Amino acid sequence: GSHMRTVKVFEEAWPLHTPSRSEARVVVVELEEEGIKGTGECTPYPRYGESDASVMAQIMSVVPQLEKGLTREELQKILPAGAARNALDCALWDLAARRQQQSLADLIGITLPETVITAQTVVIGTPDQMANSASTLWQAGAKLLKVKLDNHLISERMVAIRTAVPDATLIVDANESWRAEGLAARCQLLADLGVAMLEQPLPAQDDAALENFIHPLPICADESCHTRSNLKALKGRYEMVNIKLDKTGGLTEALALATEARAQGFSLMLGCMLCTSRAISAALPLVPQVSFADLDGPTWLAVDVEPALQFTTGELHL
Repeated sequence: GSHMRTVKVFEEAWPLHTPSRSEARVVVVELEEEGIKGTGECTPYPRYGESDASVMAQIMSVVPQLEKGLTREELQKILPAGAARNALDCALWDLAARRQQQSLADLIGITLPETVITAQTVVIGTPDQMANSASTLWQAGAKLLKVKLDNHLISERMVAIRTAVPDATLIVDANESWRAEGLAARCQLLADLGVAMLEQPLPAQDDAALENFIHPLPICADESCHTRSNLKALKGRYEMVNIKLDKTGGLTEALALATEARAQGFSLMLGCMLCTSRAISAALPLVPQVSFADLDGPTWLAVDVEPALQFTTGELHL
């Protein structure tokens, strides 16, 4: 009635710098409230049963309701949390801000700093290789390093890295590759090296062992954390939750998750999937609430949208 809109849904596979496999697949949704366009992007999460086809179908399914004026509050009850709702929720926020000639940040009413520290990835390799990489990235300006680890050479790798960048803030993404057996001693080693945080060491569907020992360092939930709904399960297993719009299904849930998570004593982290600047921009409003920001997804793409956000080693310039 009072708000009629047009919806455009299209799929985009952006090439990556180096071998998603060779491309970041995203789904874009453009809304039009007469003259004003609202754009929302999302990245179907394979690990949660989504594909571009799967997510596009969910969006179409609600196109009719989007044209009669579906608000953000109404959208939360129609679609479940996931990439589809994320594109729509973000598209609606973009539209609601442009229709007031304001930046997403001002609409919400939060202040964005001029520079944001983003985690630089130190990929798996021999202790020596990981140490050299950490040193070079530290020299280039990265204050926060995200060390990727599997189940091998955990001690030497972390030792060689810390010795190389004694002043660097380090966080470890074990990415569900670690096991219950010996998990405590390992966390203890990360603590001996001043590791600020350990991320999702165990599989989301088998992380009970995290309640069997006093955590020597904060341990963050990633795959185990989607929406406020998991907060109960997480209590007693994790100190921090990694918030991602594709998992919360939009900025609206992300915001409520931040508030709700804090209230329960959880520390926050802001993550992202492989995406274009459009997705990072949509997440920025959360930056002032998180301990760590891992938003360099766009830098993994050969090219980005135009205009794009400015990224330098370890930094996001706003």
